[PDB]
Amino acid sequence: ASIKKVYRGMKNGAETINDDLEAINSELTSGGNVVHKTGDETIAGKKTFTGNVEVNGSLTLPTKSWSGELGGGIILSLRKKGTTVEYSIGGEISSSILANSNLVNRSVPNEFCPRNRCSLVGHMVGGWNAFHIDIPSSGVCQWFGPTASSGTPRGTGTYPIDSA
Amino acid sequence: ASIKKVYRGMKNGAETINDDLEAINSELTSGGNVVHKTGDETIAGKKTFTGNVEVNGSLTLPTKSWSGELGGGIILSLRKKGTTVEYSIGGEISSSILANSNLVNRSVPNEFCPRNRCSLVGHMVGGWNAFHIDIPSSGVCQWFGPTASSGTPRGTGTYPIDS
Amino acid sequence: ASIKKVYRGMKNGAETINDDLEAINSELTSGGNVVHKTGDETIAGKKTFTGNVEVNGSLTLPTKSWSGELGGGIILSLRKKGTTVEYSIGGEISSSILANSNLVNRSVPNEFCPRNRCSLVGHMVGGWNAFHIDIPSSGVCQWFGPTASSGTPRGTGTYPIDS
Amino acid sequence: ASIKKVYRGMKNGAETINDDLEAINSELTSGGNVVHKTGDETIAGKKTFTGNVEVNGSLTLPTKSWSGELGGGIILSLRKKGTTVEYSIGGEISSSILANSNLVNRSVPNEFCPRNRCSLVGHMVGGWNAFHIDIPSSGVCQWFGPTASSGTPRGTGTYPIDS
Amino acid sequence: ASIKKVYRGMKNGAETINDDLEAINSELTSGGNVVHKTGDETIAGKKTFTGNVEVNGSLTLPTKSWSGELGGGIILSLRKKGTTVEYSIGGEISSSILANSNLVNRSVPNEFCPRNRCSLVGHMVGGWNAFHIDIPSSGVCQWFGPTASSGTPRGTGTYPIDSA
Amino acid sequence: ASIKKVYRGMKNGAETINDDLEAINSELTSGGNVVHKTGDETIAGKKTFTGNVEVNGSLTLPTKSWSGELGGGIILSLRKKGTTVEYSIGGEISSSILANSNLVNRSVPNEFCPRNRCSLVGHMVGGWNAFHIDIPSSGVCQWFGPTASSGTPRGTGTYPIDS
Repeated sequence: ASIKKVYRGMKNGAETINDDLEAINSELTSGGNVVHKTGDETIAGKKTFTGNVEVNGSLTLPTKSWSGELGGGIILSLRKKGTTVEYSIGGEISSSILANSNLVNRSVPNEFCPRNRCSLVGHMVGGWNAFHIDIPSSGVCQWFGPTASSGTPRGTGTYPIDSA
Repeated sequence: ASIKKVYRGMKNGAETINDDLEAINSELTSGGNVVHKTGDETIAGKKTFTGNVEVNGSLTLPTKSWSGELGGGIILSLRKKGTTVEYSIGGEISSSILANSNLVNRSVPNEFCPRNRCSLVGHMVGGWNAFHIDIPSSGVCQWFGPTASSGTPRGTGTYPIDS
Repeated sequence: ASIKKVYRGMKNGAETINDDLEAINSELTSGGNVVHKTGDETIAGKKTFTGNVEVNGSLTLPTKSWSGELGGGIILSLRKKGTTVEYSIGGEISSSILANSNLVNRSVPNEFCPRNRCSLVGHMVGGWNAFHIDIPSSGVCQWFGPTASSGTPRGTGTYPIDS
Repeated sequence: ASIKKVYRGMKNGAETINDDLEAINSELTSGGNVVHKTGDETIAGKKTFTGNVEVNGSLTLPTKSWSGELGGGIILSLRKKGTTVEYSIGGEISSSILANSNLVNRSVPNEFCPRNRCSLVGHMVGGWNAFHIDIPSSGVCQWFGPTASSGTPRGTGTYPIDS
Repeated sequence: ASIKKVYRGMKNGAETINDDLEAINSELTSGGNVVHKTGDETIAGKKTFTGNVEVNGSLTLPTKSWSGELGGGIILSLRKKGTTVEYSIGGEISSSILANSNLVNRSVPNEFCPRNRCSLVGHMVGGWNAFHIDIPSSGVCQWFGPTASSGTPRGTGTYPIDSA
Repeated sequence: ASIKKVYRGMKNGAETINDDLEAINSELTSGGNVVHKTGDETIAGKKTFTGNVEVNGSLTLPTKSWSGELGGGIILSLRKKGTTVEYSIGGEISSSILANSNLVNRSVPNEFCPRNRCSLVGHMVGGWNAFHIDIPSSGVCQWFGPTASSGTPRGTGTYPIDS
């Protein structure tokens, strides 16, 4: 709060003191550079909460979305939320994909690439068939399942982006 | 803080200022309408943190639980935590469920229903058998695996609700 | 703020009031026991936010990492983040693991152990083979797949710790 | 210890002499700036031991851990302890790794980097095949096996951090 | 040091003051509970050195030795020193050792066991052949060479004893 | 500390008492024969630590370096640190090295020699070929690969100095 100096032999002393006290008390209820119990405010700086935090409303985190056909007709839908990326496998296998082969049609952007190699467990529509796609630090996904030419790939979950 | 007005020719002014300064200083340490570094306090309003937030304790978010048999002895345990719902597949298959057929025993409530169709990858006890159940915006879960009459379904993970 | 008492007939009164006001005003901008809109600060106590919280930076939660060979050559990488534990299946199956048998090489620590039984769905490299590992409150993992002696286990996701 | 001056014509001399003797004697058993034969203590400075140092409990040095996929599915796990790095090679070759090629997915961080080129000898599961991976001071690891597109590389050992 | 009280009107004051100064001064050179720059001394407690510790003499850590025939004629010799185990592979393969098989004559004792699987690379005399032997935390060693029924396995190195 | 005698009828007593207290108090902070929690100090004698010794700075042991051409173009580089020797194999095979033959250009000096035969496993650049070189206590190294007349031998690790 902007306050005036109080000194000996001051003209309008009581007036100055009152205005200084009112300016300080105004910041105790609303505005200024102080966080309040009421009202919509913006907070800057590294805040460390040693105690337990409870949220009754909604917690908003930075969000970024991406979708593309990795290779052979497999479309992966990604959605970043803080330090966790939510994956969604979809589409239909059009061309024959070899076992332990790289998907070169579309590469995963660097902002979605994890530090450690993550495995995305999926299921093939029709039978008891299972598959997993590995995401390296580079971005070139690999089909770790057997040689397949046709089928429906499905699978939704989460994978970490940070490790060490 | 509740403060008294200071004016020229005020009776007992020294006490008035002292009481006003003490009332303000009391709110600087505890209570009032300001958030303190010490003590348990309740905060209201939209708080936008532009900086980095670090929590050493426990984070609490709105929680709601649901459990019920989807169809043919397949019980799904759901728990919502803000924008992410945790799923758990349990039970044992009693009746015959057709391939690419809808489970009509009990539907998933709207508060647990995602915007887009989510696939829940699971594993059958005994063999290398795998299955996935799709959750549409309607609520009626669909078995996307092949025709089965017996087996133990298992699978635990997380699925998004917004997108 | 450290403030001095104001009384009637006070020697050097003007200075005392000014110093008290300046000390209070200093705490309104930086330091003290109050939380500010700017600067790196540490907050203690149970804080309840009734409104909507928005984070633009990074949210940090208590983190603990663990890695070890559960049994038969299967190495599980666990990383705790608040109330959710992130799992990662890796390694190579060296010795024969029986169907519905307990993994006795290394047990999951109690701090990573969930309240309920969680199924971690995985995939075997080379075929359409799937498997799930159950983790109880004790820590002794169970291989619920068929009797396997060789193969590459893979799988990454998240599982709840509380119920 | 904090002592008081003793001098001729001093007031309450015997008390001051006694208080000083007690203050000094206290530090011969615990605290102050002296290292003792009991107690948990932090010691600063360059301590040069010209004799025999015998550790019966534990000797704990600075430790740091790191793991990453170097390239081609090869995973290197590291633990720095003092002036030595403990390594473990794992994973499985996923794609063609050309003879004498740099592994270009992830480099070894500078804090784990050696002063000179370190040749880490390894073995491929299921045959008599050996290879090596060089860690240069830059941390850009290099494969010195022949061209390989599959297999399971292994090897545990150490390399030094200074020269 | 053991000292006597000094007080006003004390009998034999100068002597007591001197005796105390001497008792205290004695412990600045040897004995008592103080660590000195000379002498053989035993030190209890957690001693954290934040600076540079330079050892010119010897550094002696907890040591233990063990040797045993793991199986198939393969002999492993170990020496634990602190948090590290020094190993040496010897003997001669006497019988058929199947690829990826457990060596089931003798296991490594728990006190020599690592926290994680340790891959000990070795070489067979007289050719270009390499192998490895895994020591898991259980101590049941495993042969990762191919099937072998003869030859001389060798290899010296170290493995660690703990992990976070 | 160097102190002076105190006695009945002494000349300049208060001064001597004070000088003594100051001389003694001085050594509780620095110098004399006491080890302190600060400062660069040299410590003689057998120091046996029964508790946990934690080094946050550096731990420096006796070090010595050596390199030489063992024979046939094979160069061995060594660094002794305490009871451990760090090695690095280099050079290029220049001439025919017979299977199981002694490398007779230069031996490892006695101060770098082990108590027992040490088998140093290595790899040849560009193929899957491995070898080993034995360092006996005499320091006359022995090649345990087959007969070789060319190639690039590599391998970094350690061996111990006593048994």
